[PDB]
Amino acid sequence: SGFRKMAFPSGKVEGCMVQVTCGTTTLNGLWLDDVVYCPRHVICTSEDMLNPNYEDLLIRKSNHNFLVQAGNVQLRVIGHSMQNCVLKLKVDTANPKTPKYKFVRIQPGQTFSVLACYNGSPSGVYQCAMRPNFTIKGSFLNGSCGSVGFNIDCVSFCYMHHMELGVHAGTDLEGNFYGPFVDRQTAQAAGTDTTITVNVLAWLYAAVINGDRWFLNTTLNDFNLVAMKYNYEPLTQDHVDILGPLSAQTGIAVLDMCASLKELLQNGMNGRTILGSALLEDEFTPFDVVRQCSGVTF
Amino acid sequence: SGFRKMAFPSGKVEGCMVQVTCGTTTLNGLWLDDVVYCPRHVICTSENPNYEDLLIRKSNHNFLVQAGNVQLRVIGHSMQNCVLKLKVDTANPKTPKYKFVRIQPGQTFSVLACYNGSPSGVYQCAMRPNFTIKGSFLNGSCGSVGFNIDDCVSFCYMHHMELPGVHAGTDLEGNFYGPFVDRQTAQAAGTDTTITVNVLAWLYAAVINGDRWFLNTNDNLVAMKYNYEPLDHVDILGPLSAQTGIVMCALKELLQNGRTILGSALLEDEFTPFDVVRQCSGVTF
Ligand SMILES: *C(=O)c1ncc(Br)cc1OCc1cc(Br)ccc1Cl
Ligand SMILES: *C(=O)c1ncc(Br)cc1OCc1cc(Br)ccc1Cl
Repeated sequence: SGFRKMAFPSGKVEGCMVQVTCGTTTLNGLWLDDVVYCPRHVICTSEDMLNPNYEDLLIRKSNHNFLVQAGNVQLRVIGHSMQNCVLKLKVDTANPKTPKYKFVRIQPGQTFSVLACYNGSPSGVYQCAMRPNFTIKGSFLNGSCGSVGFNIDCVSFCYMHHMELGVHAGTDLEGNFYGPFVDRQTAQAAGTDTTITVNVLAWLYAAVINGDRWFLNTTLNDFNLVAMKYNYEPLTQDHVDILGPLSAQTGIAVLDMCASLKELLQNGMNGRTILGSALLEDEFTPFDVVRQCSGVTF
Repeated sequence: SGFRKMAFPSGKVEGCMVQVTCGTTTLNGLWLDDVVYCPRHVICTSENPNYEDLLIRKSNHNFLVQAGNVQLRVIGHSMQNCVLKLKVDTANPKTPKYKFVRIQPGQTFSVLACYNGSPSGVYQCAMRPNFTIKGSFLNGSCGSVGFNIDDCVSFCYMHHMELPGVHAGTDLEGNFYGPFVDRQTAQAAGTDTTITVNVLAWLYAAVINGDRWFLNTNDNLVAMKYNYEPLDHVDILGPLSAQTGIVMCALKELLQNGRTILGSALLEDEFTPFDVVRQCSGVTF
Protein backbone atom coordinates (compact mmCIF):
# COMPACT_ATOMS: atom_id res chain seq x y z
CA SER A 1 0.00 0.00 0.00
CA GLY A 2 1.05 3.60 -0.69
CA PHE A 3 3.26 4.98 -3.43
CA ARG A 4 6.30 7.14 -2.78
CA LYS A 5 9.14 8.70 -4.74
CA MET A 6 11.73 6.19 -3.58
CA ALA A 7 15.50 6.38 -3.96
CA PHE A 8 17.77 3.38 -4.19
CA PRO A 9 19.58 2.45 -0.97
CA SER A 10 22.75 4.49 -1.06
CA GLY A 11 25.25 2.37 0.88
CA LYS A 12 27.30 1.13 -2.06
CA VAL A 13 27.67 4.68 -3.42
CA GLU A 14 28.48 6.17 0.01
CA GLY A 15 31.63 4.01 0.23
CA CYS A 16 32.87 5.57 -3.03
CA MET A 17 32.56 9.27 -2.10
CA VAL A 18 35.82 11.12 -1.48
CA GLN A 19 36.86 14.75 -1.17
CA VAL A 20 39.00 16.35 -3.86
CA THR A 21 40.87 19.62 -3.30
CA CYS A 22 42.94 21.57 -5.83
CA GLY A 23 43.93 25.10 -4.91
CA THR A 24 41.16 26.69 -2.86
CA THR A 25 38.61 24.63 -4.86
CA THR A 26 37.11 21.58 -3.10
CA LEU A 27 34.42 19.20 -4.34
CA ASN A 28 33.34 15.56 -4.29
CA GLY A 29 34.93 12.73 -6.22
CA LEU A 30 34.07 9.12 -6.93
CA TRP A 31 36.67 6.50 -5.94
CA LEU A 32 36.38 3.19 -7.82
CA ASP A 33 39.32 0.76 -7.98
CA ASP A 34 42.44 3.03 -8.12
CA VAL A 35 40.78 5.91 -10.01
CA VAL A 36 39.07 8.98 -8.53
CA TYR A 37 36.58 10.71 -10.85
CA CYS A 38 35.54 14.34 -10.37
CA PRO A 39 34.51 17.39 -12.45
CA ARG A 40 37.45 18.92 -14.23
CA HIS A 41 36.42 22.38 -12.95
CA VAL A 42 38.06 21.43 -9.63
CA ILE A 43 41.14 23.05 -11.24
CA CYS A 44 39.46 26.41 -11.95
CA THR A 45 40.06 29.44 -9.76
CA SER A 46 37.42 32.08 -9.09
CA GLU A 47 38.56 34.00 -12.18
CA ASP A 48 38.89 30.83 -14.33
CA MET A 49 35.24 29.74 -14.36
CA LEU A 50 34.05 32.47 -16.77
CA ASN A 51 36.03 30.98 -19.68
CA PRO A 52 38.45 28.28 -18.51
CA ASN A 53 41.08 26.91 -20.85
CA TYR A 54 41.08 23.44 -19.30
CA GLU A 55 44.02 22.10 -21.35
CA ASP A 56 46.22 25.02 -20.24
CA LEU A 57 45.02 24.99 -16.61
CA LEU A 58 45.68 21.26 -16.23
CA ILE A 59 49.19 21.65 -17.71
CA ARG A 60 50.05 23.81 -14.69
CA LYS A 61 49.07 20.97 -12.33
CA SER A 62 51.14 18.13 -10.88
CA ASN A 63 49.91 14.98 -9.12
CA HIS A 64 50.74 16.36 -5.66
CA ASN A 65 48.59 19.44 -6.35
CA PHE A 66 45.55 17.12 -6.03
CA LEU A 67 44.61 16.35 -2.44
CA VAL A 68 42.19 13.41 -2.17
CA GLN A 69 40.74 12.38 1.21
CA ALA A 70 38.59 9.29 1.82
CA GLY A 71 37.59 10.08 5.38
CA ASN A 72 40.53 10.80 7.67
CA VAL A 73 42.81 8.93 5.26
CA GLN A 74 44.63 10.74 2.45
CA LEU A 75 45.22 8.97 -0.86
CA ARG A 76 48.37 9.68 -2.85
CA VAL A 77 47.82 10.64 -6.49
CA ILE A 78 50.15 8.95 -8.98
CA GLY A 79 48.68 10.21 -12.25
CA HIS A 80 46.14 12.66 -13.62
CA SER A 81 44.29 12.80 -16.89
CA MET A 82 41.32 14.58 -18.37
CA GLN A 83 38.55 12.75 -20.23
CA ASN A 84 36.07 15.22 -21.72
CA CYS A 85 34.80 17.18 -18.68
CA VAL A 86 35.86 14.70 -15.93
CA LEU A 87 39.26 14.53 -14.33
CA LYS A 88 40.69 11.07 -13.61
CA LEU A 89 43.19 10.93 -10.74
CA LYS A 90 45.10 7.68 -10.46
CA VAL A 91 45.79 6.91 -6.81
CA ASP A 92 48.03 4.27 -5.36
CA THR A 93 45.31 2.36 -3.43
CA ALA A 94 42.28 0.67 -4.96
CA ASN A 95 39.04 1.38 -3.11
CA PRO A 96 38.31 -1.69 -0.93
CA LYS A 97 34.60 -0.81 -1.00
CA THR A 98 34.38 -0.72 -4.82
CA PRO A 99 31.03 -2.32 -5.72
CA LYS A 100 30.30 -4.12 -8.91
CA TYR A 101 29.77 -1.14 -11.15
CA LYS A 102 29.19 0.01 -14.70
CA PHE A 103 29.28 3.43 -16.36
CA VAL A 104 26.07 4.20 -18.26
CA ARG A 105 24.63 7.04 -20.30
CA ILE A 106 20.90 7.30 -19.58
CA GLN A 107 18.25 8.42 -21.96
CA PRO A 108 16.10 11.49 -21.29
CA GLY A 109 13.07 10.61 -19.20
CA GLN A 110 14.95 7.89 -17.31
CA THR A 111 15.26 8.16 -13.53
CA PHE A 112 18.09 7.73 -11.03
CA SER A 113 18.94 8.42 -7.41
CA VAL A 114 21.32 11.23 -6.43
CA LEU A 115 23.48 11.00 -3.33
CA ALA A 116 23.98 14.69 -2.60
CA CYS A 117 27.41 15.16 -1.04
CA TYR A 118 29.52 17.93 0.46
CA ASN A 119 33.23 17.76 1.31
CA GLY A 120 33.09 14.10 0.32
CA SER A 121 30.38 13.35 2.97
CA PRO A 122 26.84 12.25 2.09
CA SER A 123 24.06 14.68 2.89
CA GLY A 124 20.90 12.95 1.60
CA VAL A 125 19.52 10.79 -1.16
CA TYR A 126 16.72 11.46 -3.62
CA GLN A 127 15.21 10.26 -6.90
CA CYS A 128 15.49 12.43 -10.06
CA ALA A 129 14.53 12.26 -13.69
CA MET A 130 16.69 13.44 -16.57
CA ARG A 131 14.35 15.99 -18.17
CA PRO A 132 13.76 15.74 -21.94
CA ASN A 133 15.98 18.85 -22.18
CA PHE A 134 18.87 17.09 -20.33
CA THR A 135 18.63 19.21 -17.17
CA ILE A 136 17.66 17.83 -13.80
CA LYS A 137 15.48 19.48 -11.15
CA GLY A 138 17.52 18.64 -8.07
CA SER A 139 18.73 19.99 -4.73
CA PHE A 140 22.36 21.07 -5.19
CA LEU A 141 24.21 23.71 -3.17
CA ASN A 142 27.65 25.21 -3.63
CA GLY A 143 30.04 22.28 -3.14
CA SER A 144 27.78 19.50 -4.35
CA CYS A 145 29.71 19.19 -7.64
CA GLY A 146 30.94 15.66 -8.09
CA SER A 147 27.90 14.11 -6.44
CA VAL A 148 26.73 11.23 -8.61
CA GLY A 149 23.47 9.75 -9.82
CA PHE A 150 22.95 6.04 -10.14
CA ASN A 151 20.73 3.02 -10.53
CA ILE A 152 21.20 -0.37 -8.86
CA ASP A 153 24.31 -5.70 -6.46
CA CYS A 154 25.78 -3.63 -9.36
CA VAL A 155 25.85 0.18 -9.38
CA SER A 156 25.22 1.90 -12.72
CA PHE A 157 26.65 5.39 -12.41
CA CYS A 158 24.87 7.62 -14.90
CA TYR A 159 25.39 11.21 -13.74
CA MET A 160 27.94 13.47 -12.11
CA HIS A 161 26.87 16.94 -11.02
CA HIS A 162 28.77 19.87 -12.58
CA MET A 163 26.79 23.07 -12.35
CA GLU A 164 23.74 24.99 -11.28
CA LEU A 165 22.44 27.00 -14.16
CA GLY A 166 17.74 27.04 -10.90
CA VAL A 167 18.18 23.76 -12.73
CA HIS A 168 21.14 21.46 -12.72
CA ALA A 169 23.45 20.08 -15.38
CA GLY A 170 26.29 17.61 -15.55
CA THR A 171 27.86 14.66 -17.26
CA ASP A 172 28.03 10.92 -17.53
CA LEU A 173 31.10 9.32 -15.98
CA GLU A 174 32.93 9.60 -19.29
CA GLY A 175 32.69 13.37 -18.87
CA ASN A 176 30.21 13.99 -21.70
CA PHE A 177 27.60 16.55 -20.70
CA TYR A 178 23.99 15.70 -20.93
CA GLY A 179 22.52 18.31 -23.24
CA PRO A 180 24.18 21.31 -24.88
CA PHE A 181 25.96 22.44 -21.76
CA VAL A 182 29.61 23.35 -21.30
CA ASP A 183 31.46 23.68 -18.00
CA ARG A 184 31.81 27.45 -17.82
CA GLN A 185 30.06 30.13 -15.77
CA THR A 186 27.97 31.57 -18.59
CA ALA A 187 24.29 31.72 -19.24
CA GLN A 188 23.31 28.72 -21.27
CA ALA A 189 20.02 27.85 -22.74
CA ALA A 190 18.36 24.63 -21.88
CA GLY A 191 15.84 23.54 -24.35
CA THR A 192 12.15 23.92 -24.15
CA ASP A 193 11.35 21.23 -21.60
CA THR A 194 8.43 18.81 -21.95
CA THR A 195 6.58 16.31 -19.78
CA ILE A 196 7.71 12.66 -19.95
CA THR A 197 4.48 11.16 -21.27
CA VAL A 198 5.29 7.45 -20.81
CA ASN A 199 6.10 8.22 -17.17
CA VAL A 200 2.82 10.05 -16.48
CA LEU A 201 1.10 6.99 -17.97
CA ALA A 202 3.12 4.65 -15.75
CA TRP A 203 2.23 6.76 -12.74
CA LEU A 204 -1.47 6.64 -13.64
CA TYR A 205 -1.08 2.85 -13.63
CA ALA A 206 0.41 2.98 -10.14
CA ALA A 207 -2.53 5.18 -9.17
CA VAL A 208 -5.04 2.59 -10.34
CA ILE A 209 -3.05 -0.14 -8.57
CA ASN A 210 -3.30 1.78 -5.29
CA GLY A 211 -7.01 2.57 -5.55
CA ASP A 212 -7.10 6.03 -7.16
CA ARG A 213 -9.38 5.26 -10.10
CA TRP A 214 -11.55 8.41 -10.41
CA PHE A 215 -9.77 9.56 -13.59
CA LEU A 216 -10.57 6.33 -15.48
CA ASN A 217 -12.99 6.86 -18.37
CA THR A 218 -8.23 7.18 -28.59
CA THR A 219 -5.52 6.27 -31.11
CA LEU A 220 -1.77 6.60 -30.74
CA ASN A 221 -1.48 8.99 -33.68
CA ASP A 222 -4.45 10.96 -32.25
CA PHE A 223 -3.29 11.12 -28.62
CA ASN A 224 0.03 12.48 -29.92
CA LEU A 225 -1.83 15.47 -31.39
CA VAL A 226 -3.05 16.22 -27.86
CA ALA A 227 0.35 15.47 -26.32
CA MET A 228 2.12 17.84 -28.72
CA LYS A 229 -0.42 20.53 -27.80
CA TYR A 230 0.27 20.27 -24.04
CA ASN A 231 4.09 20.11 -24.37
CA TYR A 232 4.11 16.37 -23.74
CA GLU A 233 6.64 14.06 -25.32
CA PRO A 234 5.17 12.05 -28.21
CA LEU A 235 4.27 8.47 -27.44
CA THR A 236 5.95 5.80 -29.56
CA GLN A 237 5.22 2.10 -29.97
CA ASP A 238 8.37 1.56 -27.89
CA HIS A 239 6.70 3.43 -25.01
CA VAL A 240 3.55 1.37 -25.52
CA ASP A 241 5.65 -1.81 -25.45
CA ILE A 242 7.34 -0.77 -22.19
CA LEU A 243 3.92 -0.13 -20.65
CA GLY A 244 2.99 -3.74 -21.53
CA PRO A 245 3.56 -5.35 -18.13
CA LEU A 246 1.58 -2.67 -16.29
CA SER A 247 -1.21 -3.01 -18.83
CA ALA A 248 -1.31 -6.75 -18.18
CA GLN A 249 -0.97 -6.53 -14.37
CA THR A 250 -3.78 -3.94 -14.27
CA GLY A 251 -5.89 -4.98 -17.25
CA ILE A 252 -6.24 -1.51 -18.81
CA ALA A 253 -5.09 -1.18 -22.40
CA VAL A 254 -2.46 1.48 -22.98
CA LEU A 255 -4.49 3.42 -25.56
CA ASP A 256 -7.30 3.47 -22.99
CA MET A 257 -5.06 5.00 -20.32
CA CYS A 258 -4.05 7.48 -23.04
CA ALA A 259 -7.68 8.56 -23.48
CA SER A 260 -7.86 9.03 -19.71
CA LEU A 261 -4.75 11.24 -19.80
CA LYS A 262 -5.97 13.23 -22.82
CA GLU A 263 -9.09 14.02 -20.79
CA LEU A 264 -6.94 15.07 -17.83
CA LEU A 265 -4.90 17.34 -20.09
CA GLN A 266 -7.87 18.83 -21.92
CA ASN A 267 -9.89 19.23 -18.70
CA GLY A 268 -7.46 19.47 -15.76
CA MET A 269 -8.01 17.72 -12.43
CA ASN A 270 -10.91 19.76 -10.91
CA GLY A 271 -9.00 20.18 -7.66
CA ARG A 272 -8.96 16.40 -7.15
CA THR A 273 -5.70 14.59 -6.44
CA ILE A 274 -3.96 11.48 -7.75
CA LEU A 275 -1.72 9.60 -5.33
CA GLY A 276 -1.69 12.71 -3.19
CA SER A 277 -0.50 14.97 -6.03
CA ALA A 278 -2.49 17.80 -7.59
CA LEU A 279 -0.29 17.63 -10.72
CA LEU A 280 0.50 14.86 -13.13
CA GLU A 281 3.79 13.26 -12.02
CA ASP A 282 6.32 12.29 -14.69
CA GLU A 283 9.38 11.25 -12.64
CA PHE A 284 8.41 7.55 -12.33
CA THR A 285 9.40 5.22 -15.16
CA PRO A 286 7.36 2.10 -15.95
CA PHE A 287 10.25 0.17 -14.38
CA ASP A 288 10.11 2.24 -11.18
CA VAL A 289 6.36 1.66 -10.81
CA VAL A 290 6.91 -2.09 -11.18
CA ARG A 291 9.94 -2.10 -8.93
CA GLN A 292 8.03 -0.41 -6.15
CA CYS A 293 4.72 -2.14 -6.57
CA SER A 294 6.38 -5.52 -6.39
CA GLY A 295 9.07 -4.84 -3.83
CA VAL A 296 12.20 -5.77 -5.70
CA THR A 297 15.29 -5.63 -3.51
CA PHE A 298 19.06 -5.17 -3.89
CA SER B 1 19.57 25.49 -4.80
CA GLY B 2 16.49 23.44 -5.56
CA PHE B 3 14.47 21.68 -2.91
CA ARG B 4 13.72 17.96 -2.75
CA LYS B 5 12.22 15.53 -0.28
CA MET B 6 15.57 14.18 0.84
CA ALA B 7 16.16 10.92 2.69
CA PHE B 8 19.17 10.34 4.92
CA PRO B 9 21.93 8.18 3.43
CA SER B 10 20.94 4.61 4.19
CA GLY B 11 24.26 2.73 4.32
CA LYS B 12 24.53 2.55 8.12
CA VAL B 13 21.03 1.05 8.33
CA GLU B 14 21.55 -1.35 5.42
CA GLY B 15 24.31 -3.14 7.35
CA CYS B 16 21.81 -3.74 10.16
CA MET B 17 18.96 -5.41 8.27
CA VAL B 18 18.38 -9.13 8.69
CA GLN B 19 15.77 -11.69 7.77
CA VAL B 20 13.85 -13.21 10.69
CA THR B 21 11.85 -16.40 10.16
CA CYS B 22 9.55 -18.07 12.69
CA GLY B 23 7.35 -20.92 11.56
CA THR B 24 6.48 -20.01 7.98
CA THR B 25 6.33 -16.27 8.80
CA THR B 26 9.23 -14.14 7.54
CA LEU B 27 9.84 -10.43 7.96
CA ASN B 28 12.70 -8.02 8.56
CA GLY B 29 14.69 -7.53 11.72
CA LEU B 30 17.27 -5.02 12.92
CA TRP B 31 20.60 -6.43 14.11
CA LEU B 32 22.47 -4.15 16.55
CA ASP B 33 25.17 -5.43 18.94
CA ASP B 34 24.14 -9.02 19.85
CA VAL B 35 20.37 -8.37 19.54
CA VAL B 36 17.92 -8.66 16.64
CA TYR B 37 14.70 -6.62 16.92
CA CYS B 38 11.54 -7.40 14.96
CA PRO B 39 7.74 -7.21 15.26
CA ARG B 40 6.50 -9.82 17.70
CA HIS B 41 3.84 -10.79 15.17
CA VAL B 42 6.57 -12.79 13.42
CA ILE B 43 5.40 -15.57 15.78
CA CYS B 44 1.77 -15.43 14.50
CA THR B 45 0.18 -17.83 12.02
CA SER B 46 -2.62 -16.94 9.58
CA GLU B 47 -5.32 -18.43 11.81
CA ASN B 48 -6.51 -12.14 17.62
CA PRO B 49 -3.17 -13.33 18.98
CA ASN B 50 -2.49 -14.12 22.59
CA TYR B 51 1.18 -13.22 22.23
CA GLU B 52 2.26 -14.52 25.62
CA ASP B 53 0.71 -17.92 24.90
CA LEU B 54 2.18 -18.00 21.38
CA LEU B 55 5.63 -16.98 22.60
CA ILE B 56 5.48 -19.64 25.30
CA ARG B 57 5.13 -22.30 22.61
CA LYS B 58 8.31 -20.89 20.98
CA SER B 59 11.91 -21.74 21.80
CA ASN B 60 15.19 -20.10 20.76
CA HIS B 61 15.71 -22.55 17.85
CA ASN B 62 12.29 -21.76 16.31
CA PHE B 63 13.72 -18.35 15.30
CA LEU B 64 15.93 -18.31 12.19
CA VAL B 65 17.97 -15.14 11.74
CA GLN B 66 19.92 -14.55 8.51
CA ALA B 67 22.34 -11.71 7.78
CA GLY B 68 23.11 -12.09 4.11
CA ASN B 69 24.57 -15.57 3.79
CA VAL B 70 25.45 -15.68 7.50
CA GLN B 71 22.92 -17.27 9.85
CA LEU B 72 22.97 -16.01 13.45
CA ARG B 73 22.42 -18.19 16.51
CA VAL B 74 19.62 -17.07 18.85
CA ILE B 75 20.45 -17.64 22.53
CA GLY B 76 17.62 -15.76 24.18
CA HIS B 77 14.25 -14.20 23.40
CA SER B 78 12.27 -11.66 25.33
CA MET B 79 9.23 -9.67 24.37
CA GLN B 80 9.26 -5.97 25.18
CA ASN B 81 5.85 -4.63 24.34
CA CYS B 82 5.33 -5.35 20.64
CA VAL B 83 8.96 -6.11 19.71
CA LEU B 84 10.69 -9.43 19.88
CA LYS B 85 14.29 -9.23 21.03
CA LEU B 86 16.35 -12.21 19.90
CA LYS B 87 19.73 -12.34 21.63
CA VAL B 88 22.26 -13.79 19.18
CA ASP B 89 25.74 -15.16 19.81
CA THR B 90 27.34 -12.48 17.57
CA ALA B 91 27.58 -8.72 17.81
CA ASN B 92 26.95 -7.05 14.45
CA PRO B 93 30.43 -5.89 13.32
CA LYS B 94 28.60 -3.25 11.27
CA THR B 95 26.66 -1.86 14.24
CA PRO B 96 26.77 1.95 13.88
CA LYS B 97 26.64 4.29 16.79
CA TYR B 98 22.95 4.39 17.59
CA LYS B 99 20.16 5.52 19.91
CA PHE B 100 16.53 4.39 20.18
CA VAL B 101 14.23 7.41 20.10
CA ARG B 102 10.52 8.02 20.26
CA ILE B 103 9.58 10.83 17.91
CA GLN B 104 6.73 13.33 18.21
CA PRO B 105 3.92 13.86 15.68
CA GLY B 106 4.97 16.06 12.78
CA GLN B 107 8.63 15.01 13.02
CA THR B 108 10.18 13.33 9.96
CA PHE B 109 12.44 10.34 9.36
CA SER B 110 13.74 8.12 6.58
CA VAL B 111 12.30 4.66 5.96
CA LEU B 112 14.62 2.01 4.53
CA ALA B 113 11.94 -0.13 2.94
CA CYS B 114 13.00 -3.79 3.03
CA TYR B 115 11.79 -7.26 2.04
CA ASN B 116 13.40 -10.50 3.32
CA GLY B 117 16.16 -8.57 5.09
CA SER B 118 17.13 -6.75 1.87
CA PRO B 119 16.91 -3.04 0.99
CA SER B 120 14.32 -2.02 -1.60
CA GLY B 121 14.48 1.78 -1.31
CA VAL B 122 14.60 4.79 0.97
CA TYR B 123 12.25 7.77 1.32
CA GLN B 124 11.28 10.52 3.77
CA CYS B 125 8.12 10.18 5.94
CA ALA B 126 6.42 12.37 8.49
CA MET B 127 4.77 10.96 11.61
CA ARG B 128 1.23 12.22 10.99
CA PRO B 129 -0.52 13.93 13.93
CA ASN B 130 -2.80 10.85 14.14
CA PHE B 131 0.35 8.66 14.52
CA THR B 132 0.00 6.88 11.15
CA ILE B 133 2.48 7.30 8.29
CA LYS B 134 1.75 7.55 4.56
CA GLY B 135 4.48 5.28 3.28
CA SER B 136 5.05 2.59 0.66
CA PHE B 137 4.76 -0.75 2.43
CA LEU B 138 3.89 -4.12 0.90
CA ASN B 139 3.23 -7.36 2.74
CA GLY B 140 6.74 -8.33 3.80
CA SER B 141 7.92 -4.80 4.69
CA CYS B 142 7.18 -5.47 8.34
CA GLY B 143 10.30 -4.91 10.36
CA SER B 144 11.62 -2.14 8.14
CA VAL B 145 12.77 0.77 10.27
CA GLY B 146 12.51 4.55 10.25
CA PHE B 147 15.50 6.60 11.34
CA ASN B 148 17.34 9.90 11.51
CA ILE B 149 21.12 10.38 11.39
CA ASP B 150 23.17 12.92 13.40
CA ASP B 151 27.63 9.33 12.82
CA CYS B 152 24.81 8.29 15.08
CA VAL B 153 21.65 6.61 13.82
CA SER B 154 18.54 7.31 15.87
CA PHE B 155 16.05 4.54 15.18
CA CYS B 156 12.54 5.85 15.73
CA TYR B 157 10.15 3.55 13.87
CA MET B 158 9.61 -0.13 13.15
CA HIS B 159 6.94 -1.08 10.62
CA HIS B 160 4.21 -3.38 12.00
CA MET B 161 1.06 -3.17 9.89
CA GLU B 162 -0.58 -1.89 6.75
CA LEU B 163 -4.03 -0.55 7.70
CA PRO B 164 -6.79 -0.12 5.14
CA GLY B 165 -4.96 2.86 3.65
CA VAL B 166 -1.94 3.92 5.71
CA HIS B 167 0.74 2.57 7.92
CA ALA B 168 1.40 1.99 11.58
CA GLY B 169 4.16 0.83 13.82
CA THR B 170 6.23 1.15 16.88
CA ASP B 171 9.26 2.68 18.49
CA LEU B 172 12.17 0.35 19.02
CA GLU B 173 10.93 -0.43 22.53
CA GLY B 174 7.79 -1.93 20.96
CA ASN B 175 5.38 0.81 22.04
CA PHE B 176 3.00 1.53 19.16
CA TYR B 177 2.72 5.03 17.90
CA GLY B 178 -0.96 5.89 18.20
CA PRO B 179 -3.96 3.85 19.37
CA PHE B 180 -3.07 0.73 17.40
CA VAL B 181 -2.45 -2.88 18.41
CA ASP B 182 -0.73 -5.70 16.54
CA ARG B 183 -3.88 -7.53 15.48
CA GLN B 184 -5.56 -7.93 12.08
CA THR B 185 -8.73 -6.03 12.87
CA ALA B 186 -10.22 -2.86 11.52
CA GLN B 187 -8.59 -0.11 13.50
CA ALA B 188 -9.57 3.53 13.25
CA ALA B 189 -6.99 6.24 13.02
CA GLY B 190 -8.55 9.48 14.09
CA THR B 191 -8.95 12.53 11.91
CA ASP B 192 -5.54 13.62 10.63
CA THR B 193 -4.72 17.31 10.56
CA THR B 194 -2.06 19.22 8.64
CA ILE B 195 1.30 19.90 10.31
CA THR B 196 1.12 23.68 10.44
CA VAL B 197 4.69 24.36 11.58
CA ASN B 198 5.94 22.10 8.75
CA VAL B 199 3.93 23.93 6.08
CA LEU B 200 5.45 27.17 7.35
CA ALA B 201 8.97 25.71 7.19
CA TRP B 202 8.25 24.68 3.61
CA LEU B 203 7.08 28.19 2.76
CA TYR B 204 10.43 29.50 4.01
CA ALA B 205 12.18 26.88 1.85
CA ALA B 206 10.10 28.23 -1.04
CA VAL B 207 11.19 31.83 -0.37
CA ILE B 208 14.85 30.73 0.00
CA ASN B 209 14.58 29.17 -3.46
CA GLY B 210 12.92 32.20 -5.03
CA ASP B 211 9.22 31.27 -5.07
CA ARG B 212 7.83 34.66 -4.10
CA TRP B 213 4.28 34.86 -5.41
CA PHE B 214 2.49 33.67 -2.27
CA LEU B 215 3.80 36.72 -0.36
CA ASN B 216 0.96 39.27 -0.17
CA THR B 217 -0.81 40.47 7.98
CA ASN B 218 -5.28 33.93 17.33
CA ASP B 219 -6.78 34.97 13.99
CA ASN B 220 -5.62 29.76 14.33
CA LEU B 221 -9.29 30.60 13.80
CA VAL B 222 -8.61 30.02 10.12
CA ALA B 223 -6.34 27.05 10.81
CA MET B 224 -9.14 25.33 12.74
CA LYS B 225 -11.54 25.65 9.79
CA TYR B 226 -9.06 24.11 7.33
CA ASN B 227 -8.03 21.35 9.76
CA TYR B 228 -4.54 22.60 10.55
CA GLU B 229 -2.70 21.75 13.73
CA PRO B 230 -2.88 24.76 16.11
CA LEU B 231 0.05 27.17 15.73
CA ASP B 232 6.54 27.46 20.67
CA HIS B 233 6.08 26.69 17.01
CA VAL B 234 7.12 30.28 16.41
CA ASP B 235 10.30 29.76 18.44
CA ILE B 236 11.23 26.68 16.37
CA LEU B 237 10.64 28.75 13.20
CA GLY B 238 12.94 31.50 14.50
CA PRO B 239 16.14 30.87 12.53
CA LEU B 240 14.21 30.70 9.25
CA SER B 241 12.64 34.07 10.13
CA ALA B 242 16.14 35.46 10.75
CA GLN B 243 17.49 34.08 7.46
CA THR B 244 14.66 35.41 5.30
CA GLY B 245 13.68 38.54 7.21
CA ILE B 246 10.08 37.28 7.31
CA VAL B 247 6.40 34.84 10.91
CA MET B 248 4.04 34.57 6.90
CA CYS B 249 1.09 32.91 8.62
CA ALA B 250 -0.91 35.52 6.66
CA LEU B 251 -0.83 30.94 4.33
CA LYS B 252 -4.16 32.30 5.57
CA GLU B 253 -4.67 33.80 2.12
CA LEU B 254 -3.43 30.51 0.66
CA LEU B 255 -6.04 28.49 2.58
CA GLN B 256 -8.96 30.76 1.56
CA ASN B 257 -7.91 31.30 -2.08
CA GLY B 258 -5.92 28.24 -3.14
CA ARG B 259 -0.09 28.05 -9.70
CA THR B 260 2.57 26.07 -7.84
CA ILE B 261 4.96 26.50 -4.92
CA LEU B 262 8.28 24.68 -5.20
CA GLY B 263 6.72 22.61 -7.97
CA SER B 264 3.75 21.48 -5.87
CA ALA B 265 0.09 22.32 -6.41
CA LEU B 266 -0.50 21.50 -2.71
CA LEU B 267 0.73 22.89 0.57
CA GLU B 268 3.38 20.45 1.87
CA ASP B 269 3.72 19.49 5.52
CA GLU B 270 6.39 16.75 5.60
CA PHE B 271 9.37 19.13 5.95
CA THR B 272 10.24 20.10 9.51
CA PRO B 273 12.00 23.41 10.22
CA PHE B 274 15.14 21.35 10.85
CA ASP B 275 14.69 19.61 7.49
CA VAL B 276 14.56 22.91 5.59
CA VAL B 277 17.70 24.21 7.29
CA ARG B 278 19.59 20.95 6.94
CA GLN B 279 18.88 20.94 3.21
CA CYS B 280 19.17 24.62 2.42
CA SER B 281 22.60 24.83 4.09
CA GLY B 282 24.13 21.44 3.22
CA VAL B 283 24.23 19.53 6.51
CA THR B 284 26.21 16.31 5.99
CA PHE B 285 26.70 13.08 7.93
C1 LIG C 1 28.95 23.02 -8.21
O1 LIG C 1 28.17 22.22 -7.69
C2 LIG C 1 30.21 23.53 -7.41
N1 LIG C 1 30.34 23.23 -6.09
C3 LIG C 1 31.40 23.65 -5.37
C4 LIG C 1 32.41 24.41 -5.95
BR1 LIG C 1 33.89 24.99 -4.92
C5 LIG C 1 32.31 24.76 -7.36
C6 LIG C 1 31.19 24.30 -8.07
O2 LIG C 1 31.05 24.60 -9.37
C7 LIG C 1 30.86 25.95 -9.63
C8 LIG C 1 30.44 26.13 -11.18
C9 LIG C 1 30.73 25.12 -12.11
C10 LIG C 1 30.36 25.27 -13.48
BR2 LIG C 1 30.76 23.85 -14.79
C11 LIG C 1 29.68 26.49 -13.91
C12 LIG C 1 29.40 27.48 -13.00
C13 LIG C 1 29.78 27.31 -11.61
CL1 LIG C 1 29.42 28.56 -10.45
C1 LIG D 1 3.58 -6.27 7.39
O1 LIG D 1 4.30 -5.44 6.84
C2 LIG D 1 3.85 -7.81 7.17
N1 LIG D 1 4.76 -8.21 6.24
C3 LIG D 1 5.03 -9.52 6.02
C4 LIG D 1 4.36 -10.51 6.74
BR1 LIG D 1 4.75 -12.34 6.41
C5 LIG D 1 3.38 -10.13 7.74
C6 LIG D 1 3.15 -8.76 7.93
O2 LIG D 1 2.24 -8.36 8.85
C7 LIG D 1 0.93 -8.71 8.54
C8 LIG D 1 -0.05 -7.93 9.57
C9 LIG D 1 0.44 -7.44 10.78
C10 LIG D 1 -0.44 -6.76 11.69
BR2 LIG D 1 0.25 -6.06 13.40
C11 LIG D 1 -1.84 -6.58 11.34
C12 LIG D 1 -2.32 -7.07 10.14
C13 LIG D 1 -1.43 -7.76 9.23
CL1 LIG D 1 -2.03 -8.38 7.72
